Amino acid sequence: SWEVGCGAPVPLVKCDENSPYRTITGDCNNRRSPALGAANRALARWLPAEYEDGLAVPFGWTQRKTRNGFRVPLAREVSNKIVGYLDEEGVLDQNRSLLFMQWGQIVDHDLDFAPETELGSSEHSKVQCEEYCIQGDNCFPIMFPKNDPKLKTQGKCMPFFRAGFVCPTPPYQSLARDQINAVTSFLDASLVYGSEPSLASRLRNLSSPLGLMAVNQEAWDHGLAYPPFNNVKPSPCEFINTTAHVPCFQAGDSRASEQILLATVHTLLLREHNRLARELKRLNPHWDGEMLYQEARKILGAFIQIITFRDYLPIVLGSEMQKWIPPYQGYNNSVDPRISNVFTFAFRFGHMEVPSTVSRLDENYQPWGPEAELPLHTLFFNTWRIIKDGGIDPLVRGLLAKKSKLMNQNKMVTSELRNKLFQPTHKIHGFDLAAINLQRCRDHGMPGYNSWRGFCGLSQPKTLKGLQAVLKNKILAKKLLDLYKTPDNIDIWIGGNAEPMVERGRVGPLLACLLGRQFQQIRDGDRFWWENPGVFTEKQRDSLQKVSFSRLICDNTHVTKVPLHAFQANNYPHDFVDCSAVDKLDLSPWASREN
Ligand code: HEM
Ligand SMILES: *[C@@H]1O[C@H](CO)[C@@H](O[C@@H]2O[C@H](CO)[C@@H](O)[C@H](O)[C@H]2NC(C)=O)[C@H](O)[C@H]1NC(C)=O
Ligand SMILES: *[C@@H]1O[C@H](CO)[C@@H](O)[C@H](O)[C@H]1NC(C)=O
Ligand SMILES: *[C@@H]1O[C@H](CO)[C@@H](O)[C@H](O)[C@H]1NC(C)=O
Ligand SMILES: *[C@@H]1O[C@H](CO)[C@@H](O)[C@H](O)[C@H]1NC(C)=O
Ligand SMILES: O=N[O-]
Ligand SMILES: [Ca+2]
Ligand code: NA
Ligand code: NA
Repeated sequence: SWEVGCGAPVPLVKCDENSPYRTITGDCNNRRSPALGAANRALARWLPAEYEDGLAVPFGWTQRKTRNGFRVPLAREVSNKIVGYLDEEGVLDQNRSLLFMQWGQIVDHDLDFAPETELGSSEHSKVQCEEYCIQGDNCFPIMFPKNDPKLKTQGKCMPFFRAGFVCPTPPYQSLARDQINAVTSFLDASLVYGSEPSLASRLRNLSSPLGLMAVNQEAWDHGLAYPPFNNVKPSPCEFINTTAHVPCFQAGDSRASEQILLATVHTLLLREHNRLARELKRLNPHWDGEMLYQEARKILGAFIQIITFRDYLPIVLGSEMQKWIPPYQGYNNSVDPRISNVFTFAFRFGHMEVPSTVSRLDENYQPWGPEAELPLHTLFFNTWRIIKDGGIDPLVRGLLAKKSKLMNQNKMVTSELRNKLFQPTHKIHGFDLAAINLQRCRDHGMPGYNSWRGFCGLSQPKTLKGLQAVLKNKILAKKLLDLYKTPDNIDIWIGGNAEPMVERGRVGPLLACLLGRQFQQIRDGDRFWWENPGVFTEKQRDSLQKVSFSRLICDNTHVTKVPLHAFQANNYPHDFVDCSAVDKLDLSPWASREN
């Protein structure tokens, strides 16, 4: 590094070296370096940051500053020319359920968050950014190109605030700026429990010694729990329907209500903790609240790791799974567990897997009611459609029986995200997630497409003809090179996602390498990885081996018809069985005769 020891929140970290449980922060996982993978630290840099000043200024900031002798294109122009499409017909993934998309977003939220600069206080600064489109300090607005329809309806820009960074802010260091990871790098259910002590405590039911998570007191789903409401104002979930007045959920991760299927899977996970905490209390009436909370927590962390490494990563990485994530050979304390800055963009492949609609299905997997299918844009920050329109069950059936979107070089990101995104504090369904992704690549100082190709041992196309061959597409390579005059300048998010998918996978060679390395490291560099000797007993592991998403549904909803392989495209009733035919988590090996 340029100057080490610039980590302000490094201290106040006590390591009980015999504790059988993870910290909330992720401190004390690595014994020799105890901050490694802990929250509220710098994202790791796999390659030096690239900024137009070599330190923090993002490419695209200064009109008269080139990248490699060319102007970088406007993020929104890249979005309009390359990313957008009109026809949703034929865009669905014939072999991935909608759950495939949704598990991706859940795993992402466990691993990484780079919060926008902390400028919540009411200020003319928001006005200078949103109203006047003035680029300065944290405001780095997404300017509309000529002939952008949004010019006619929304003004000259979309507001965009720079990501927060480590080390004091105005006293910025002379090392290049590093954005923060606000959650734990470990795959540890931090999205359920939180990554900070305050929130972890607020989420818990301390009113009784049962090791329960707090549940909603104002609303229930046929006797099953909802998460508590976030009772701080203003609330974006209230803002999208001021008649319903249904706030956002409060969970371990601040983004839990961003869309209704994310809030859905959070509700399943919360329910599973309290189900585990109740069953643990029955098997061990002696155990106190703290031990019931910790033991349920450790079980839920192991469930998330198994679904992710056994069911999810193999059908993302396809042929490349074995090359980057070979069979576990145990905990390696030399491995860096930190999430990389580049991974936070590589894992944004899910955005091209989001389809244009969400469905509510009844017990026969037929349309639930007469508004059963809803445009996705109406479901950002939407809790009221869960609380007041049928609970979780209909949305869970949609997750099983509907398909993910397939990424397509011609049809990359649905207009529901590309033109109609709602951002809290922006009060309009008018934002562009693709343009935001590209602006954020530049904000975070990302090296370009060919730097990452090099990193991954892959060819670095220099010509139109070279880029055609790597993308296997003539027209997409021409459109990219018309905006970015050299492949060296292509932003990693659009470059990575433009590559044709590997055999049996859903990402191309570059993303398979960036994702594969990151997931290898979070497994190998985790002292509390479930399969690491000593973390669980052998008998605990033979039990954990039989977890499944279908089982999580069976145990936490009144859905009684599930598929055996919940990530593949499943149709009702042919691919569906009764819950009785799905393996159970045998909790008999957590029976502690402790006398
Ligand atoms: C309807 C579904 C989804 C919505 C509405 C959504 C929305 C967003 C938004 C608004 C951001 C922040 C953009 C920024 O300011 O830079 C974001 C970031 C991100 N999204 Fe998505 N997304 C969705 C699905 C997914 C999926 C399916 C995945 C993965 C499979 C994913 C992975 C990510 C990641 C990794 C980030 C960066 C998180 C970080 O800060 O470290 N998203 N998403
Ligand atoms: C705001 O949410 C309300 C409250 O759920 C929605 O209305 C319910 O929805 C329809 C009427 O449009 C009926 O099926 C229910 O009987 C309504 N209940 C109440 C209290 O009115 C309303 O549609 C939502 N509005 C918007 C603009 O999203
Ligand atoms: C906490 O647990 C008690 C006893 O089980 C229950 O009655 C109460 O509603 C719970 N509180 C919250 C906020 O979840
Ligand atoms: C542990 O990780 C280091 C880091 O590069 C690696 O070189 C080494 O071979 C690994 N050893 C074991 C036994 O896992
Ligand atoms: C569908 O995907 C699964 C993995 O989820 C795979 O084993 C199966 O062969 C695929 N089926 C088809 C028809 O492509
Ligand atoms: O999940 N996005 O805020
Ligand atoms: Ca985590
Ligand atoms: Na809090
Ligand atoms: Na969000």
